[PDB]
Amino acid sequence: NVEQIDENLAKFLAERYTPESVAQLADRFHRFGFVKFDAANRLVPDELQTAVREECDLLIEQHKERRNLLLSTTGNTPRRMSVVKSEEIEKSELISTLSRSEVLLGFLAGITREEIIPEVSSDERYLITHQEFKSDTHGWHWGDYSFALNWALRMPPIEHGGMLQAVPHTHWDKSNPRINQTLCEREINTHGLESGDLYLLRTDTTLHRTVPLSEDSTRTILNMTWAAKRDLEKDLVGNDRWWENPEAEAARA
Amino acid sequence: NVEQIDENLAKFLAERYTPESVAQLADRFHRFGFVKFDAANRLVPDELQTAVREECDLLIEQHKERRNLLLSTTGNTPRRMSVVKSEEIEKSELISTLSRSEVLLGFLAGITREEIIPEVSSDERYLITHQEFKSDTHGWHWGDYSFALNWALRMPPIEHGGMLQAVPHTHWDKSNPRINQTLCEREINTHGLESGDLYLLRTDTTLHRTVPLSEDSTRTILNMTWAAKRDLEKDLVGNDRWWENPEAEA
Amino acid sequence: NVEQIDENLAKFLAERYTPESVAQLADRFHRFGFVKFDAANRLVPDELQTAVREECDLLIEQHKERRNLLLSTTGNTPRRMSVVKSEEIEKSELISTLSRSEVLLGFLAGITREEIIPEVSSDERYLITHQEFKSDTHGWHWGDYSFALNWALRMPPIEHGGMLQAVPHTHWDKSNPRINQTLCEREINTHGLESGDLYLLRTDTTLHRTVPLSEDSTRTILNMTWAAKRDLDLVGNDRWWENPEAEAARA
Amino acid sequence: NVEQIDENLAKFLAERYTPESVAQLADRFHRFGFVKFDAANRLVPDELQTAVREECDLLIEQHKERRNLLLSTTGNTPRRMSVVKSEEIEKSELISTLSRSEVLLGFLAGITREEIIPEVSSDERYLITHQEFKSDTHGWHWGDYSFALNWALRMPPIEHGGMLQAVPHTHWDKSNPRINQTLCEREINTHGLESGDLYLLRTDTTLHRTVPLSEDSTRTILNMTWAAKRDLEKDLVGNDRWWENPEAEAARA
Ligand SMILES: N[C@@H](CCCC[NH3+])C(=O)O
Ligand SMILES: N[C@@H](CCCC[NH3+])C(=O)O
Ligand SMILES: N[C@@H](CCCC[NH3+])C(=O)O
Ligand SMILES: N[C@@H](CCCC[NH3+])C(=O)O
Ligand SMILES: [Cl-]
Ligand SMILES: [Cl-]
Ligand SMILES: [Cl-]
Ligand SMILES: [V+3]
Repeated sequence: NVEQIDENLAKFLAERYTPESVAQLADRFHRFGFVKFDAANRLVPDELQTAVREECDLLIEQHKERRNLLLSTTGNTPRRMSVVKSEEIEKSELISTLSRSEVLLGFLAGITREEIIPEVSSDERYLITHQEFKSDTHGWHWGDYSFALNWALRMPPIEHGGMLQAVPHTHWDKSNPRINQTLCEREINTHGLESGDLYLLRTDTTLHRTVPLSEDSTRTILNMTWAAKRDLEKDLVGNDRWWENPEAEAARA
Repeated sequence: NVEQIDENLAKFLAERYTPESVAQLADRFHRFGFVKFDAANRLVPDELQTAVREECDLLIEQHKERRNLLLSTTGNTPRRMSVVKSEEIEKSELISTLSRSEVLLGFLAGITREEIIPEVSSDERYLITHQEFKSDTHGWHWGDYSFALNWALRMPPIEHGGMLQAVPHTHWDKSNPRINQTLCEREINTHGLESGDLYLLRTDTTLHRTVPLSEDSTRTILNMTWAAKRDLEKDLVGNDRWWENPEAEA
Repeated sequence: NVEQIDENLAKFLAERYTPESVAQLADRFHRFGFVKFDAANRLVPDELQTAVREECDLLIEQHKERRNLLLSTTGNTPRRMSVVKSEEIEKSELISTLSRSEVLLGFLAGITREEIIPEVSSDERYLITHQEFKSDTHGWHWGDYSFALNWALRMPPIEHGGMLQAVPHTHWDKSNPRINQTLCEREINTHGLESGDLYLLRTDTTLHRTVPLSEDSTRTILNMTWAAKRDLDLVGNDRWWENPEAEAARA
Repeated sequence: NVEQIDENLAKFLAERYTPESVAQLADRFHRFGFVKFDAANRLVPDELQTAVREECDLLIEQHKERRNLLLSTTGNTPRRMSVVKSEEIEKSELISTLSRSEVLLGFLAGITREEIIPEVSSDERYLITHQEFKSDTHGWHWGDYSFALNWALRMPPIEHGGMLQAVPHTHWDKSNPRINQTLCEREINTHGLESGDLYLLRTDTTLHRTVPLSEDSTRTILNMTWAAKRDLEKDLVGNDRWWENPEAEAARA
């Protein structure tokens, strides 16, 4: 562990990725607000991901918090899932140091074409969403920050739902979200995911959701949220931090 | 109401549409499988639509039937709504005669670029879908026939759902629908509707659904399904006629 | 030759296509007005294509006719190439019999989802275009008939131009083409082609052109034009390939 | 003139734009790399544009230089036009102060969602392209800098060509442009322009060109090239500055 994680990851990335291949991924990240790291574009060693998935499975069994609400700041889109707060995930030494790894952040900076600053709100650095029932979903929303590295730790079959639908090049107006109006004006990109996949999401300008589960399954994702230069010194508004506080102002039943 | 509907509709369409403007609509029908007749592109007189809605409102109050199921031939997509069967709507002399009007079918033939044939199954000539509860939806599906003229008689606010999402240039494999896999590989066109709107839908090659209602509202449409030349002599399979039979095998 | 072509092509296609995978090509054909037949999806055996190309190279060396005009029926788009008339290509029994093959038409009918009828005008059944100079191009245009199977016999590198740009879901108004206005309203699909490729084109409802050659190269195609039930009244006086002095042809 | 330009433009823009409507223009500028200021979305008063045009028409009649070459850094795409160099346009007092106007840059910063810095190379600050012959065109290319405010001063009829064809979400590789391979992979957006139009262009990540003139006409633009935070401290490369030096290293006739 320790610095060997950064050293092994730096070797793990130098075997598959070049500046030219990263520049092609950067063009896709701007066009879609989304790039996927699957079997043909792996991001972390399989042993490292297994250690992260085992850490998340332990945090879930210890700190599972069921959520079933609607967020008024996002057009009353539902939040039907179980979550693990950011303060509980920070206690994991593996997830915390990896989220601030100068190797992982520096490499992904070539895809975002801008600095990836790990300075966000202490209640939003990390988030684990655990969907396991029918109609569980992460409704249409944006992100308060610019970037998010989501770990598709557990993915149900595609025929069972759970895909990530996205609409890039949008914005979040918490007083007038216009989610259904944006769908009428813009085409929706549906991104299928499999267990083990990772993907970078430009969360501030991509209206995105997860297709609700069509039956009882299991959908687990670890969220690593990072801020850009535009997110610094900005005031957090909305009173809609539903994951940390289930009784937030914007959180309705 | 009498045989003067065709004479008035022919004048109604001649006042608004030319062969060149219809050709522009025919291009939009092939690219999206969908052409909307909204406030700026009316299809029928408002007094004719009012008489159609009043006939449908009476059919709903007399013959509405709740449906709550999933269709295995469409990837187990839900069908949560109330329906009025085709044999009941056929009793309406206004709806039945208008659905075979040589003026209406001859005009829409310029958009479909082929003959519109009013010779479909007797259980699918007409259909009224009436949603009014939260999560009510017409799930992802295709149509056994090519064409369908849908009357957006009543639509909730856009913020309450009920929009039509469509994926053109697809096909229906009842043994392997591949609905969620098609979504991952194809962009979804969401089409907002308003009360009074009408739209022509290429139902056989456009995967379409209605966005579920986010809360209790009211969503009423009338479906006039017609056949193309490709649909004649074709045998119906799937055992999935859920609207006519709520216990349809599929 | 003989009837062994249809027997060989039927076994060739039966080993590469299922009704389900053909239905996937039908969706792409209605969506893009274009379906390419490259190495991943071959259409004819390499021996059949070689005999066809050799016949086309002979027809070019014997009856090549240079064209350099503008067609007013398509917004004065240029036509700079060499052509071979359908009446000369129809002399080749191979190209003629293959164009009416029930196995070939029956298979491609599963992509168009409608009958492919080989009953078109006698001056438009076949066409060979041979571009070899800089700025040679087949300008923006439509087709008077619905279908066309183009044989990308010889293609220059993509850096020398020659790609097929297409805009599907359009129509041809010979009195008001509105090509540049259509380009401003729609996206352009550029389809790269390599030597040996084939592709089906929905010519009546797809505005298409070939990118002009950026330098002296060699671009050769063989056009196999068919008709649907829609095409069973030719107007415009713009048949430039058969008549270089058409009323719509300018300079 | 003088300081009255900023006070008149502030008002002109305060009556035709809201923060909510500029955000809608920001979404379009990110999705297409291009946003047009036409009759329904004017940017400058008609009296200011008339003075800007009259200045450019004088700079053309005095310092126009013909160009007819191919740029090897952009796949040998042609440059058939007449140009006025940046140092000559810099002599105009009106164009110089307007390009650095804190009101114009501040308003357009809401569309780019990032600071617009008027600190670019002294040979690429401004540029006027003047096409008037058949086959004249500004071939497929990218921009060394991020932003460019282009003034469609005189546009021929659309049937005579001259539209702006763009492909957003790309990047410039001077050693391997892959212009024709990018077109085969991406859809082209054609943007028709009329005389009097203005448009913002994300020049660094949008592969764009001008459709060649189908006949002898007149096509005149004014380029106001600006930089972002990413363009600062970056070394210029390629030796392909054809507009300033017709005999550049990457310039071939
Ligand atoms: N803001 C999103 C969730 C982001 C939290 C994860 N960092 C929502 O309200 O649904
Ligand atoms: N195929 C439709 C039913 C058609 C009835 C209306 N023409 C469905 O699965 O919902
Ligand atoms: N109509 C086409 C020519 C067709 C040649 C035979 N398929 C044109 O305008 O160029
Ligand atoms: N890079 C451009 C020139 C830009 C000049 C000022 N924007 C070209 O190759 O034509
Ligand atoms: Cl987010
Ligand atoms: Cl249907
Ligand atoms: Cl053609
Ligand atoms: V053609």
